[PDB]
Amino acid sequence: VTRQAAVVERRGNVALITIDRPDARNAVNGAVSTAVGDALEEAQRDPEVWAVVITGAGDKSFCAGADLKAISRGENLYHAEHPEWGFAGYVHHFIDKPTIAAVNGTALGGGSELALASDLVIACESASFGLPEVKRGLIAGAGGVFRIVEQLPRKVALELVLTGEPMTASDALRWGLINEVVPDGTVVEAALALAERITCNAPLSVQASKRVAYGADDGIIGAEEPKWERTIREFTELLKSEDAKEGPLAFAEKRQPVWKAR
Amino acid sequence: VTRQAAVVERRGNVALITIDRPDARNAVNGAVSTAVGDALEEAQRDPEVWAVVITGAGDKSFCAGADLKAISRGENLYHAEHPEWGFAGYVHHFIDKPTIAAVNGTALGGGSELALASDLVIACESASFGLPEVKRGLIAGAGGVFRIVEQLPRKVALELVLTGEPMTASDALRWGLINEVVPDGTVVEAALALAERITCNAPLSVQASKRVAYGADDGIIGAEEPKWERTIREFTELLKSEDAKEGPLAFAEKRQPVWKAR
Amino acid sequence: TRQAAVVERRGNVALITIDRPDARNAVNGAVSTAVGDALEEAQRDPEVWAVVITGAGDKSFCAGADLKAISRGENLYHAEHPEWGFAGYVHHFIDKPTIAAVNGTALGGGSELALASDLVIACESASFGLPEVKRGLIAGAGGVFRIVEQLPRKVALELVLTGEPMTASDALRWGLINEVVPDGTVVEAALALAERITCNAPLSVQASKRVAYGADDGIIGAEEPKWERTIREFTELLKSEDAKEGPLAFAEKRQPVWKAR
Ligand SMILES: [K+]
Repeated sequence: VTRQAAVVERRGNVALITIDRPDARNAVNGAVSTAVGDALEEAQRDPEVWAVVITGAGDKSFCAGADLKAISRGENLYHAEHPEWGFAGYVHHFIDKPTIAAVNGTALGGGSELALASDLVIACESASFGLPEVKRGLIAGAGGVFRIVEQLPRKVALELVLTGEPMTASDALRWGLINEVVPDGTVVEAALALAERITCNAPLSVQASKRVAYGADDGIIGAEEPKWERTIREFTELLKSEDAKEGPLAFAEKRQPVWKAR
Repeated sequence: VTRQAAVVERRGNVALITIDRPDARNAVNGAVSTAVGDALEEAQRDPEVWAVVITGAGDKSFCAGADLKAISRGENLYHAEHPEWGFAGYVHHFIDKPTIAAVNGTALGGGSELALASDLVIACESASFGLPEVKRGLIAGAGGVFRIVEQLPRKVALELVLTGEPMTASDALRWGLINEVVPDGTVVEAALALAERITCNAPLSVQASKRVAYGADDGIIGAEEPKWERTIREFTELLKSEDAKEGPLAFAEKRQPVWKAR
Repeated sequence: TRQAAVVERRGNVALITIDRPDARNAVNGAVSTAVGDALEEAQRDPEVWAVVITGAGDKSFCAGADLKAISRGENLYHAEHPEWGFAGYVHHFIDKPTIAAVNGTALGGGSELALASDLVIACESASFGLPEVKRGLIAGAGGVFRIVEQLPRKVALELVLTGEPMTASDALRWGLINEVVPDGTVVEAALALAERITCNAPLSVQASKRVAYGADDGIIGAEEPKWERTIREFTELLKSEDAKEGPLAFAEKRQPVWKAR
């Protein structure tokens, strides 16, 4: 349809990005990655933008992950100029400005990966997080596996990765994986309120603090680059497997998959 | 003395390893390390083994740590062919398959190190963890010191390390050090049920995710290698100290140790 | 004429007290020199098996850097050892375990002392935080990079980026600190924690500390680039107009007007 895949708007010193494909549960195709990647670069460049909020349209889904139809059309899913930014033009796209994921609904797979890549997270009551890629014969290749082990206690993170089972918003708050849980429908105002508790502070201070906290130098987190390389390497090999073909196919006939370990 | 030191059983796609020296509280000698190390390597090589559970015989002790009579006889406590696998053929023995410690009783010292080396942990209600070596004149030389600081909040890990005091299974659960606490006597069934929520997933996805989670390349966790070197160097220096003999002599003469800091 | 810190021995424990309660135990050159020396002495002395640090009184553990001393152009570091950093403490690894006995408010520099310590006991009315971002500055004494290691990442970044405080009770719940005790009783509590450590083999405890931090020859290799990054960022930030506006507005009890330069 003749509509923008994601929209951007200003609220004071805040750039609000809304993934706007609610019929597709806010799944990410190339159009989304273009719009979100461009929006982030613009937020980076504009000295008057002091914080960023990303959210999904509607109340059912924050981001369902990569768009399965787009994948089957063999479409490019990444920013066309900057594939190095990774999934949604977002996960490997460091900027100085603080980013807040306003999780308005289900956030499984790529959706959790967006939250993990963000600095701060507010989720609504009915939101949930997880990396169910292992149930599908792939892996969370947009940073999920190596970032979850850093953002949850190791044993709890490994349970989540290895079983592919979801975590409720309430449990994520309890673990310190997210910052706040709010009523469904209110996530954007809650995120803006959090942003305003940051944009009241000295912007160069907030931004310098963000770089120090991450160990970022010239827009690159040095310690993460080998994790990206390892992930890319593991993912590529995985795709050669028959199981990586079987897994998506089974979910596309609602039957259980038959794993061969090859 | 003449039973297999550790026993292996298949349960579906799960290999179940039981340390089987209940009379010695499942303390580890060369025979245990040989059996456990062999079983891990076989689980690695068998493409039909998709998860491993390790446990100890009976309801009193998961693992008492190093066999002290074996140590006093100057015996080799490691796997005879693979001393590099370290304590029990286990703690420095990375395999692609998810490992679950089914902690059936006390797990102080080496017992905690098996738990720390495993991917996931289920404990019985009366189980306890800790690294009491500091009370004797040595350190946790099987990876316990550097892994517990990664698996508990820093200040909480440091208290456990420096005091040598135990942590209950319920507290471990609350911190996210372990995954589940179950009634005494049911830990094996509970670990197998957890394993079933892993072996239902695509095995190559699960194993690739494990490698990415740990940053493992060709069976080595590069980041841990200098931590092992440091641990072994420190441990060696302590073995030679006067205080390292005062510790056990004081526990034998049923008095308080008088430390000399040499 | 007065002494700024008090150093004493209790059994095998060295007890250090910042003693400027009228300045809310803010750190100047005299504090850093005395605190640095005491740590070095605790390191050298084989009978010192643990260290406790506290502030006098019940209002303030440590208010941070002394703003008068700064405005007077004074040196705030140990006179011989700038490399030890804030209070002679935050970049000064020793083999002996250290316990921060947080006797009251501990924002800014005070939270950095807690973060640099091995263990922390706080009174009920204590609070932690890094409000530097509200002043046009940053927590350049290790606070930003250590807080993200010692609290869950999302929770740490909230603290860092909002500059809002955290109560003793929430710090305990997260495992940032080890114990919360009634006001006025932090020193007895810190010494009791210390006695649960000095009962253990001193060489074991100290080797365990080294392994736990990855310290070789008194240096935590992994933290050096983080120090360098912090110093580089701090240095550049001081050149901005906002870095002057922040402390000026605070001194003038008004809201700062940020220019983002
Ligand atoms: K040991």
